[PDB]
Amino acid sequence: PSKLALIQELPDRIQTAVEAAMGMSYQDAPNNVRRDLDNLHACLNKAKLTVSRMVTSLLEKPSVVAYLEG
Amino acid sequence: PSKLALIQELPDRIQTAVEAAMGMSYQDAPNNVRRDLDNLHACLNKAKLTVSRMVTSLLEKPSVVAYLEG
RNA sequence: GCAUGGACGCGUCCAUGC
RNA sequence: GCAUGGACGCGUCCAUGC
Repeated sequence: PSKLALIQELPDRIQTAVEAAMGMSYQDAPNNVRRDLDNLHACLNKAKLTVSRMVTSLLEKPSVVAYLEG
Repeated sequence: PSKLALIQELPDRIQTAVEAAMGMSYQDAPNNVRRDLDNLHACLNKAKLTVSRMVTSLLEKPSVVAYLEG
């Protein structure tokens, strides 16, 4: 796994790590708990988008990409 | 995989997703790049902590645990 | 100068638990 | 009050692009 490979795969992996939890069903959950599980969803989503943004941000930096290329 | 388990295994799942990347070394890169990679490390470490804290917050709620299993 | 990304600081608000 | 998440405001630092 190349240094550039590690970074290019982070977003995918984070997705994999989170899917199970997010894809959970709580349709029958009480109100307060529902509010909590929605919040969890928001949290996981923000985490995921934030890591994605950072990766994208990184690959656009020519200087960084050169280093991850030799 | 019970619902309560999907929340309990989030941290371990994220560790698996991230450990590789936030474990790579780059002491040989120029300052600007080394600095950009530390930023990545900081980003990842924070998302990792955010998930753990949320998972903890959920698990400390009688309501959520009670519902997560009936 | 403008914009983007991240980290951080101070604060306002919302939810949930105690 | 404290904890955790989320939205938002102002500011700091780092990096890149224009």
